[PDB]
Amino acid sequence: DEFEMIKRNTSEIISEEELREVLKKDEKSASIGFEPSGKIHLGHYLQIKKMIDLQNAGFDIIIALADLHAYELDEIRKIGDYNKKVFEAMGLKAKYVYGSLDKDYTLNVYRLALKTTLKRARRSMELIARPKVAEVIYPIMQVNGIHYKGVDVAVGGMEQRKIHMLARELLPKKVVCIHNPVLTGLDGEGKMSSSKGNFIAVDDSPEEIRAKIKKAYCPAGVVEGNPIMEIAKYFLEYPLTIKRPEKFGGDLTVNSYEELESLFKNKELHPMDLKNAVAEELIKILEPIRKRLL
Amino acid sequence: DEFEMIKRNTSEIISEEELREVLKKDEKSASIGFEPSGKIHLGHYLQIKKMIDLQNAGFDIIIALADLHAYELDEIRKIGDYNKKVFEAMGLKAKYVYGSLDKDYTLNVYRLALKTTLKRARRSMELIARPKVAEVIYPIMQVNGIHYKGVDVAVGGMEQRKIHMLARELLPKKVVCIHNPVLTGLDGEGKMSSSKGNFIAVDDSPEEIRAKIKKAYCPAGVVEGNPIMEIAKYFLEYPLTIKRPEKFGGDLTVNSYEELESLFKNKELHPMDLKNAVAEELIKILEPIRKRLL
Repeated sequence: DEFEMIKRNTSEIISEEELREVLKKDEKSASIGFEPSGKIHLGHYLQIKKMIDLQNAGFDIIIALADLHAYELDEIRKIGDYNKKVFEAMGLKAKYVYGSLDKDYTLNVYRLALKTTLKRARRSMELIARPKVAEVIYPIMQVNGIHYKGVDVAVGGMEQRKIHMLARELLPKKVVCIHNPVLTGLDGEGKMSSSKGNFIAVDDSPEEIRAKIKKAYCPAGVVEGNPIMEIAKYFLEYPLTIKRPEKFGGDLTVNSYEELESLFKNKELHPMDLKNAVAEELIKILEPIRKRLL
Repeated sequence: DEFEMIKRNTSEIISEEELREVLKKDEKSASIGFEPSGKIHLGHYLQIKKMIDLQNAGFDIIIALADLHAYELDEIRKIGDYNKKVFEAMGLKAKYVYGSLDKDYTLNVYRLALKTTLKRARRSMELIARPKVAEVIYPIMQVNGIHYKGVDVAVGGMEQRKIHMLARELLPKKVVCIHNPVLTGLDGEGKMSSSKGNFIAVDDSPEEIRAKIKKAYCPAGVVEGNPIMEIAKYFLEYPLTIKRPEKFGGDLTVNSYEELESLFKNKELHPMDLKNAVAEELIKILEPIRKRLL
């Protein structure tokens, strides 16, 4: 089912019913924005896979390259083109836009500012709510950068939701907003970030994938905040066979993450064995993508 | 003396001391911004006269035509060039600049906004300081639109004083600010306004100038908020001969406005005589300008 395919593994969909109605149009666009990253990791990949879900539903995909660090990009500029290679290599075909800031720019920005109120604008800020005028204007500038220029759907992590909630109030365009979960990093602290070695870059070698996974936070029986279980949920295909030592009961067949979840919850699956599986499966899954470097 | 000629009839000079230093420079420029106006009246003329004072001291004069009603392209630009002909007719030859909206534009505002704070921004507002986000951003946008791009001196009315003092806090280069008084309108309420019949337009006919001055607010003995006294101060030459019937004391010669101020304040000069002198002198003064109509 196309709707269910889009919903699978999302945190929320503003206007579910709205999304359905969007699906009926022949021509339909989705955007997502990524701040360019020196490394593309599983966090990025989780999103692209969602864009790919939409692509498969006949969405025209738009990827906005987000430099709002305009406060150099002769340097940022093809970290962008590189990311582009990676998204192409993950099998995503889309049209690219970047920060550019044409003449009509300040006009609509101010028009949005006419509508938002200081109380409203403050609600919209991240948690260093506490003030410079830049901090109050910024979110309206972010709302403007949303590629709503004819898109029916906008996608992003749950961390963007405050802004997304604003954009829905402010835009002449009612846009469906789609949130992906955020991956926990390997060390079990915050979100997967290309810092703390808690990331898996989609281009890591087998040796490295194994190494990083071996060190990762994975408490036995525990599923919340378990990054190895997250990787299992978001990336792997089922049924899945887990190879194991005889002292731990030999090969184990899971037909779904739900079946796997209970098996770990009851400590029928040890972390050592779960990590070993996720490593090998992940390797197989990134390997075709990694191979798109001649 | 160059400094004293500049100071004459100004309400204030930020850094009288700083202005002295500027006068010593070999090359110096000065700007003013005007909202394009259908009618050019004595309020405009008072400023233009002050720019001419600066021009005579070896300043290059720059006039910015200020369209910040961008929230049309066509209507605004030509009302401007008609104004331009009027300033030329007043004997001002200057360099003109118009509202644009650059690539660098929003970048420059935001740097300003970074530095400005909510409380400060509020202080700078008209007193519907009391709120949409546009209200808070507006001041920074005005600041940016002070063409300070390389001027030593900026000029404007006292109504602009809140923003000019903010601009002094915020701009990278300290610009000297010079403020001209606000002319009271003919009916004696607010500033001279091209409406309510309380203006004298630079191209008004003798009969019209006479009519408007005849009905103008001028209580005997009273100097504050007396628009007729103001016109006498800012526009007339002394010694000034006031024509009168012999029955009303005959012709009268006043050597300075101060002498004239005391004459009126002690009711030794009648309003009806004062209006007639201001009207008749004003006509002689404006006639050459009026006639520069192609």
